[PDB]
Amino acid sequence: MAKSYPTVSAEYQDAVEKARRKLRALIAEKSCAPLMLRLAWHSAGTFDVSSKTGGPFGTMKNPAEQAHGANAGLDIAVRMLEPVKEEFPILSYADLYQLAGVVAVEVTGGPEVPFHPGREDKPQPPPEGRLPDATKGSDHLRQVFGKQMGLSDQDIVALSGGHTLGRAHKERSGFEGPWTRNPLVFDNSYFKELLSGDKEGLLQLPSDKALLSDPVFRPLAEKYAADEDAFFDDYKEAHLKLSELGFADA
Ligand code: HEM
Ligand SMILES: O=C1O[C@H]([C@@H](O)CO)C(O)=C1O
Ligand code: NA
Repeated sequence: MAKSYPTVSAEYQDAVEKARRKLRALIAEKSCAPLMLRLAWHSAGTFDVSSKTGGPFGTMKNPAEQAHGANAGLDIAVRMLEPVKEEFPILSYADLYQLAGVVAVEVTGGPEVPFHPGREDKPQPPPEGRLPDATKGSDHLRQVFGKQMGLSDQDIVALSGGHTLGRAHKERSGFEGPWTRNPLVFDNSYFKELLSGDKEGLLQLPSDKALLSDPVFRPLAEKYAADEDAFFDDYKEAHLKLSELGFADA
């Protein structure tokens, strides 16, 4: 669980701060914060703690990973971000993509996810099929987030709140529509729509519904719906862990 973060060079650090700034401008301009978060999440979410494979190590650069069914459309984000790597080539893709996720959350008014640089680009994309299945239930969530990634139940519910940004695209996952009425605003609305039941014009996956059906997940969703501050804190925490799965372990 413990971390021993590398001190990157002053050149590297400067590249990071300059990247963050370009990312803010880009993401706000193009209104692509949700897709950037999905990029960061899918880059990180392949981690498997038993084998020490996968995780946020730049492999989404490889068109092979971009070809996984779970990752349909991330090739747009990868292309979108390439001019940032071109201006700051010292940065690793792994850092670049995780930073873009952190910036995505910030630009939409979300909490400040700390960021520690130094991730190295690994050569080997992990095996496809580790990211969650939207049709499966609470026990699948714990398989992917817990047994694989190594995150907690609280993490599962908080991270699901990321669907407060963006929407499904038929051509990408086969689902359609947003979870909230403000897909460019990072807030706790996702839990409130969930707890409100299905309604016209808003998407809920079965993976979302599994939060209202489990004794641990449901109180957490209730708590996040009532108290955006506690949602922000727990999301900040989980997103930080997610972004550093397998990285700089002590
Ligand atoms: C149970 C876990 C999850 C499932 C089953 C799931 C599934 C999906 C699916 C099917 C889409 C549709 C993509 C499309 O068609 O455009 C989507 C989009 C998205 N996912 Fe999730 N996801 C999960 C967890 C997460 C997490 C942990 C995050 C970030 C913290 C996240 C952030 C997003 C975002 C921001 C989008 C919107 C992308 C856009 O608007 O272009 N998801 N997700
Ligand atoms: O989040 C997203 O941003 C882009 C587009 O909407 C704006 O560039 C993409 O297609 C989304 O899913
Ligand atoms: Na929202």
